[PDB]
Amino acid sequence: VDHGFLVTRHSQTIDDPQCPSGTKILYHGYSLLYVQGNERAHGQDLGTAGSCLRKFSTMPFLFCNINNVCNFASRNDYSYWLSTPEPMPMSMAPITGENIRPFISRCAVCEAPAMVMAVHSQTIQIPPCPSGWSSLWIGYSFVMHTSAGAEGSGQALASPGSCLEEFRSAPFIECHGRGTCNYYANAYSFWLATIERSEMFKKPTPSTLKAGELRTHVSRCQVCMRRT
Amino acid sequence: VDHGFLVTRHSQTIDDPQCPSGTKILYHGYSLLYVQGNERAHGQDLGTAGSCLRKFSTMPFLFCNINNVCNFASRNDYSYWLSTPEPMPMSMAPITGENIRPFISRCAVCEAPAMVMAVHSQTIQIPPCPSGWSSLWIGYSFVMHTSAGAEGSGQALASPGSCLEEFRSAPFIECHGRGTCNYYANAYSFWLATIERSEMFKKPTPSTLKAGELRTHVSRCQVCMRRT
Amino acid sequence: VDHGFLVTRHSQTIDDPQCPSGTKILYHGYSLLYVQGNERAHGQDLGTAGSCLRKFSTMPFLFCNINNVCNFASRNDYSYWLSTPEPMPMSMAPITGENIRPFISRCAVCEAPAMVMAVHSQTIQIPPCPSGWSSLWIGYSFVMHTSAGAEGSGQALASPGSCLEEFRSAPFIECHGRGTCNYYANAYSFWLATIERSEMFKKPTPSTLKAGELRTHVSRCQVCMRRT
Amino acid sequence: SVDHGFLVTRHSQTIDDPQCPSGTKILYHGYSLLYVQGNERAHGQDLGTAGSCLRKFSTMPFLFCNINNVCNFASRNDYSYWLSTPEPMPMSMAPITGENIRPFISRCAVCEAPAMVMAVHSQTIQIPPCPSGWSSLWIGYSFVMHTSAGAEGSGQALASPGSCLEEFRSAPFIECHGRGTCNYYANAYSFWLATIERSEMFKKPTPSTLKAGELRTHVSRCQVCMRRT
Amino acid sequence: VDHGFLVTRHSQTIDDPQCPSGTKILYHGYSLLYVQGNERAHGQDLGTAGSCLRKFSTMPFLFCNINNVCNFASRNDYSYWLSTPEPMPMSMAPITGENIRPFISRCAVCEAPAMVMAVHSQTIQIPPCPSGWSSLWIGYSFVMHTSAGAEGSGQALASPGSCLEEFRSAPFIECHGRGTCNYYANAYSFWLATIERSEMFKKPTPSTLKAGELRTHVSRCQVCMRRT
Amino acid sequence: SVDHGFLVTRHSQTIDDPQCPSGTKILYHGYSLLYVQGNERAHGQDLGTAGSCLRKFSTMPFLFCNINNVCNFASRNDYSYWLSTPEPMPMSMAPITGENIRPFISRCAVCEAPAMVMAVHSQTIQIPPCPSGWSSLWIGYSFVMHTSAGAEGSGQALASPGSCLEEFRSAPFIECHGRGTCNYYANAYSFWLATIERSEMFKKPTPSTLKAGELRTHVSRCQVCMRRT
Ligand SMILES: [Cl-]
Ligand SMILES: [Cl-]
Ligand SMILES: [Cl-]
Ligand SMILES: [Cl-]
Ligand SMILES: [Cl-]
Ligand SMILES: [Cl-]
Ligand SMILES: [Cl-]
Ligand SMILES: [Cl-]
Ligand SMILES: [Cl-]
Ligand SMILES: [Cl-]
Ligand SMILES: [Cl-]
Ligand SMILES: [Cl-]
Repeated sequence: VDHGFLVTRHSQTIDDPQCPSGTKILYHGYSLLYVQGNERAHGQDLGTAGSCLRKFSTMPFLFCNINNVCNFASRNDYSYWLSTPEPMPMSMAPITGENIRPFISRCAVCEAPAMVMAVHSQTIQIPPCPSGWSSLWIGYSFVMHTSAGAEGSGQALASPGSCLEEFRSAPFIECHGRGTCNYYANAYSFWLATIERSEMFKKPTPSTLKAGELRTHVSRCQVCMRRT
Repeated sequence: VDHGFLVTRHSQTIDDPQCPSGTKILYHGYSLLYVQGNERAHGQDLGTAGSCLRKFSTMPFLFCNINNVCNFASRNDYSYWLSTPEPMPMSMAPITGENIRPFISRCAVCEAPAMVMAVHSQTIQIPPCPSGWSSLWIGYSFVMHTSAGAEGSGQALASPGSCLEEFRSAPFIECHGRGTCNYYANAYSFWLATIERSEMFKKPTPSTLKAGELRTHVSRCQVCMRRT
Repeated sequence: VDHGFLVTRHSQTIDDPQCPSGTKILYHGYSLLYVQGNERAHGQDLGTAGSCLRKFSTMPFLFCNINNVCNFASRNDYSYWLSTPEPMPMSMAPITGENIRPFISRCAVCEAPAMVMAVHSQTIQIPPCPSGWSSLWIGYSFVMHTSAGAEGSGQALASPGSCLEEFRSAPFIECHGRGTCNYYANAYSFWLATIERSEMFKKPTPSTLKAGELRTHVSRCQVCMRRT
Repeated sequence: SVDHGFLVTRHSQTIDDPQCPSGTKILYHGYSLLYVQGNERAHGQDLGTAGSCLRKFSTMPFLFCNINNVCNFASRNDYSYWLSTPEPMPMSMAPITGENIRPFISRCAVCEAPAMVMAVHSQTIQIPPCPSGWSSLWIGYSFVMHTSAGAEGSGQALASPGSCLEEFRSAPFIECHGRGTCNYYANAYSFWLATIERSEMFKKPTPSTLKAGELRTHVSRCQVCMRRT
Repeated sequence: VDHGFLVTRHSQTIDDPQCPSGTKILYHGYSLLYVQGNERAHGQDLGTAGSCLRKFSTMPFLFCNINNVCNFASRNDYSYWLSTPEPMPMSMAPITGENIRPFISRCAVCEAPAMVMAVHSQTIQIPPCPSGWSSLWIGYSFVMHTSAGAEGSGQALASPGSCLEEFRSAPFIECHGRGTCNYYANAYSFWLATIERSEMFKKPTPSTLKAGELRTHVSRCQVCMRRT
Repeated sequence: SVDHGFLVTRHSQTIDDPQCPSGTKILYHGYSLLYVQGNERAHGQDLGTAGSCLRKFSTMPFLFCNINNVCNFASRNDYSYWLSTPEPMPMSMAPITGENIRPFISRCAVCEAPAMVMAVHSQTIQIPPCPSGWSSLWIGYSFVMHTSAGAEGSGQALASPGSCLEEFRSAPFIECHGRGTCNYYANAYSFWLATIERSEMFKKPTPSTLKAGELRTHVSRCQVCMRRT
């Protein structure tokens, strides 16, 4: 008996990701991370179908007031999408129109025969799946993010959405109602850090890491599914 | 075998909603959207039992400090509830006492034999349920809301709570610890917008819509349950 | 057939909690409530495995910027953990190193045969589980919390995380990247309040409560699992 | 008598330049800037000071720069806010652009004064008298703060002429964007000092909801005054 | 020639403060610190006449919307006033009506012959006035404050408002539109700290201070006027 | 002539003391404080006022007290922000501590003036002339606001000398912490008044992204002026 358990997967590229072994495709879409309306951020759990929308837009929502008037793309609102490895233009100027497409991640919504969860090692080692559970994928421990106005959202640490397959310092792009997208200097990604068991309660040693050593302090994860 | 999957439904009226096809009643209540304490908003997923409380109050919570003192209805805190089609009084003054009753939406918490999800078309078209899933209800794509201090919360786009059966410009009412409720000019509802496939990457065309044309730009949704 | 449903339980003590009736242990850990990075709070549902981390740290995360530079414990960021009955030191000075250990709650992540939920009475009386659901535990209705910058997070009222077995005016402690933990005067806990059925729509009667009468206005809850 | 260079700014709340009040002299005119909002953070100008009077209007009067030595102008989602005129919203209620913005923007004068200038507030429907030895520049209504997008905003110093607006307006300011649009939005709030009777100071305030024809019954009055020399 | 320079003084008691030597009285009032409307704080400079209102109220302002409707004391807004040495009631419950009077500070707005400024020692010693400037009063260096929502305001360090004559850990009280006032556990005062010249560019030594030793780390100030 | 005690503060944006402008005399020197952030809320000092000039630097120049009569100094996660020098970030990009912080911190002078001091802004690349009867103190770039941690920050009064920085810097301030560290962070933004053409005031602004070598092509100029006596 298939009960309709769900798992969402994000390619972090322009390609449709395959559903992991033992699961089946329902539909593909574009990777929505969060929206920002009237300055207030609201995010989707990356492990859930709500992060996977059939249609992209820089402005995928509208707002309505108590006077029964609705406004679409008519203020200063934002959308944020998981992004591909596509580099910023040399100009560093905002991206518009069809030029936006190579920057947006794709996703799969998959039906699973059992419950799906994430486990985190908090080390450079891959955490094993709990006894009785098999592996769907391995990745990096993704916890939260901020951009405009230091607003943002985050992930549930037991959800597959907290286990991104590709580590990226800049895993999302910012888009506006006016039709532009860009990366901005205030965009932060937050990842679970590595911790040695002996050192749990001791003062953390501050570290600043550069390209080539970023993942030396990033926790690893595995997305697992109950064997039936 | 029943595993205890749940779905919550909101009437957006004074009457109890009926449980959708193939599900059974657990209990009814009043439709809690969010609370705001010490200026900070915290919302409930409208698809979960947490948005359905047995008892209403303008102040359904209290707060406690590190000095072991608790305070109930003794500051400037808020509660927010899904509302009915009841219009504002002519006076536009705050509503009190038994006069609040006609304004508050009812809900049903129902047990389901399988997982329940929402899908969104992002068009005026009704999106079909995935193959193998049956229809529970059809509605309008509800994403987030803001009120006092531009604080608020939103819905999980995979949850039944992101699919409201009646579109309303003003779908919720603001209540206070002091016992008053009202609609305020800064109350905003946010809904997923309609997008044309060929125009996904193009600049959104701004639109200001009035009564009669509001739903011409509102995404449709369907709530679905795996057939067993 | 075991589908891999999950329930997380928090001892609110230095000891591992036992898995509730009819469930089995997956792993134990420390009780993570929320994190705060670049001043923005992000919480974990206390009913989910995300609130149960194998390894403690005052700084369990790092951040990365668009210039491919990551920083660990190198700004002014926070972590928050459910706490034990351990009193503040007489000095009221921040706690460091091994002295932190007696303050941090433990958790168990447990595999269940069926779905788990919480129900709330909104009275001093115990709410019964729905028919066909078995009792896992009884507690107090925990909704929301705030600390530094009045930032915080909250619980899903349908989740076991909204049902804490021991009432505490101060149920959580604040930790910092610099390695210190403490209770601060601005730490607030929010709980569901008691409501009389006949008085639902009436003006709430304000009340200030001291030690000995704190629980007289705190809603009770029960955590329930579908009988299979 | 030495002129030390005391300043007072006046706002017409119309498309026409205001005149400098009696006993003061014009320095320059401009447009009435209320506040700006960059990276979601509001920062306001005291309406009594020359900082609220800019020579050139724009929907985007500022740019931002980052630690990587890159600056961006009108290239995100930032705002500017200006005191507005009696011009009504178009019936479409759609954002205003280009030259259609001009009728909505208030004008200002920066004036040199021979002495210090202050505002006083009655907290009644009556005009408060100037202090002994001070003469009147203008009368108006007690303006304290305002909010718009994200409930961000700013306010006035109650001793400043900026807290004393000559025309009462439920909606005294308009919102503009980097993209070139301006509009009134349903979340735009103006805050004014209320009328308080001396007998009711330490009594529970009586809640009141007021409509057109009735609004100013609860709005505090003010006078802007200048020391006689 | 008297040019009309102003200085405002706060008694921090129920008594009218006297205008300092060389100055003359214009009027007296009650000490307004800040207001909070639609959750946004806006403060008055304590050295200026704007912090001295003729009439007290728990709600000294109203708000108006774009529909030409104004609301007075009809939501959840705040006012904050400098307070007296009057202790919190034993009950710790909100204070109403005439009972508020013993808690509210008084002020004087005074005309001065010349400019007035504050200087700060950043030591426990009184800083001398600049040469050519004479003393108005001495005090403690007051910088900022926070209360509900961790909103607040602060003082200009060149203003007499940054130099409070009486040190208080809780120098202000919180009032509400509903007519209640109280001290709350999240109310913070911030003061300039004592810094020794040779320790300026060293790691600050953390310190937690109790009653009897609070002022050992509080910077002193003097308010001065140019001799003419 | 009677000296009434008008004040003007100047910031070197270097480790050298700035000189008081001609016509003014020194009161004292110090370090350039921009703003503080306590319990996550920012509060700034007007850079034109003596409040922005503290005798003694510290990474933590304040403490906080609670209603239980307990005060805490450098015992949470609070911040201070200071105007900075041309000193580059170290190659490691790691937090700076101890005496190594000194090369990064700007110095300031508090000066007594015989008359009122103001700023004017051109909103072009040209220097705006002082008003009639006002003499020049310095020229600079129009600085309006700034943000850092939590997108909190503060700004300048556009009539104040604080809105007129003598040296343009994309990163004009550094962030320090109660724990004793300072650094530049990727989210630190500076906001400057932009150049506006008179013919383009009401038109849609043209978006621009500028790199090193062209940053100042869109930054407004200013002059700080003093009334002649
Ligand atoms: Cl928009
Ligand atoms: Cl940027
Ligand atoms: Cl309340
Ligand atoms: Cl309203
Ligand atoms: Cl840190
Ligand atoms: Cl504290
Ligand atoms: Cl912009
Ligand atoms: Cl609107
Ligand atoms: Cl109110
Ligand atoms: Cl409290
Ligand atoms: Cl600190
Ligand atoms: Cl950084």
